[PDB]
Amino acid sequence: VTAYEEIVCQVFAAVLDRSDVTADADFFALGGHSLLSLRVVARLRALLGVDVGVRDLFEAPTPAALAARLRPAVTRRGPDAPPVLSHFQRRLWLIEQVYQTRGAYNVPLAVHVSDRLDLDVLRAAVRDLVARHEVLRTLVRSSDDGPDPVLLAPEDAAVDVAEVQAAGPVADLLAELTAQPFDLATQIPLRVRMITGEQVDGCVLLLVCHHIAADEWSFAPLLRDLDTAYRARAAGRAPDWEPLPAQYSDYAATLHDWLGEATDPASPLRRQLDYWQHALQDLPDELDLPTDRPRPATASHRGGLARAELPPELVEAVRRLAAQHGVTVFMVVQAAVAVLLHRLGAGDDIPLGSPVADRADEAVHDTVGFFLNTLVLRVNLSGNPTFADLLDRVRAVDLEAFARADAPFDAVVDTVKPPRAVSRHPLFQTMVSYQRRPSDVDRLFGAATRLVEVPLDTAKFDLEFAFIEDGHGGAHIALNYAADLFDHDSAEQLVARLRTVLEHACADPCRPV
Ligand SMILES: *P(=O)(O)OCC(C)(C)[C@@H](O)C(=O)NCCC(=O)NCCS
Repeated sequence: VTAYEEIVCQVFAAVLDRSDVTADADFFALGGHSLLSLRVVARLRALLGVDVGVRDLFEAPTPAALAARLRPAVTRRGPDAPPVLSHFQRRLWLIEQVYQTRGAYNVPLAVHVSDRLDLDVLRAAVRDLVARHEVLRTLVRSSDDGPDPVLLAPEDAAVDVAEVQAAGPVADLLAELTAQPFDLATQIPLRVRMITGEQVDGCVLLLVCHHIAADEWSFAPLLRDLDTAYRARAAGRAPDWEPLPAQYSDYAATLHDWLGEATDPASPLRRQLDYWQHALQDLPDELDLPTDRPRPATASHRGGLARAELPPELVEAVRRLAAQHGVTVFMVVQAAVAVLLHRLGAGDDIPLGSPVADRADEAVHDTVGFFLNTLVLRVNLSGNPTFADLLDRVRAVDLEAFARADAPFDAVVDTVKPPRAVSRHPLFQTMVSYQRRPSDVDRLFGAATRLVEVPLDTAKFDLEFAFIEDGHGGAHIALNYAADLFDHDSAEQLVARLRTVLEHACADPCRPV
């Protein structure tokens, strides 16, 4: 859960009165001492629901370490260790068997490069990347028991690297290349394309992963390692690499041993599932949302992307509102989405799905893989509260949920047993997420680089609101909507209405919702 990490940073900043806190910034090296250390733990006791003392601060002086401190550590298995599929990977494989996703679970990463890269050096660098990260060369094959992992040896992993020439606009070409399907039984879950043409200055480098091998937090290590391997291979050498503290299979094995069996009443899995069964009792099948078309018989996973720019002064005001009320920026956005759906007539019981990263362990905090569980965050709006009251409700709901974040979403579904439809995501149909793009990726491959956004043609749910921060200060709200249900202009209006809710909440949070 990254939310613990963000509030620790928030408290460090308020007590040291700085603007310098990263996840690895040492509290004592930052000018903190024991007198202020008690102010930090006193504030953390009030925000988080947990006992914290100077003891914890001493042994875990950074936000990332303190967050993880508040289950065994990942251990490296032997060189002959077989691959292990996490429950995350099994669920994603299962989705691709039930549905025709049309690439909805591919994730793009596109980088504008001022110089055209060398294709032979790039292909060699991708081989180094795939050799380093076993998850990038692990196939999934169907057997009578179910899906089984197949780890390709580095010499046997055929990388897919090619140059493509843009005829029309590159933006639509990026989305087209991104949506191409992976055969997970025969192709490694990574595709690399270098887009060139006379309308593009330099090239656009597009990495496409299937989510089975990468979440959005993998962007930074993917770019960092690809950059290291490219510059090394351009000088004619293999990269000088400190080996990985853990492979994805190590994390999956450690996690599954700890989780246990759902039939074991003492297992963490059963105990967390029992929390969710009670927390999701009498859950609505779906929310009454204003759509343009009824739910079709079959889900097409077609979608679009409506964007709402946020002025830097509004981004700052949302940050200050969160700090003043002791919540994260995500919690403010989550409350705003709940207000929005409430005002649209969805009722007082608003369940919103949200991805939570299981990256607290040092050995996986900055590695490549899929670590996102989906939690159902159930917001109650009865008794017409103020926005400040709602922020208190949302913090309570989120913190109780984050303490049971390891229950796999598919097990929670099978525990809650909701009425199921192939055209409707179970338990929730609106997702809210907070994302931060990599920083310091502006000078990769010895050139000038900048991330470029890919316009999705797909959607996973009815609605996904994302507060997305770029690596350099700015922020915007992206609404990924199901085209089956919503026209583009209705989505543009929805995301504009969310911005208006945020503006009103910052201006005066003491007004009822
Ligand atoms: P804080 O760490 O800034 O300041 C406390 C102190 C360094 C001034 C010091 O006087 C102190 O903590 N002494 C207590 C340490 C101690 O005796 N440990 C208990 C285990 S025997």
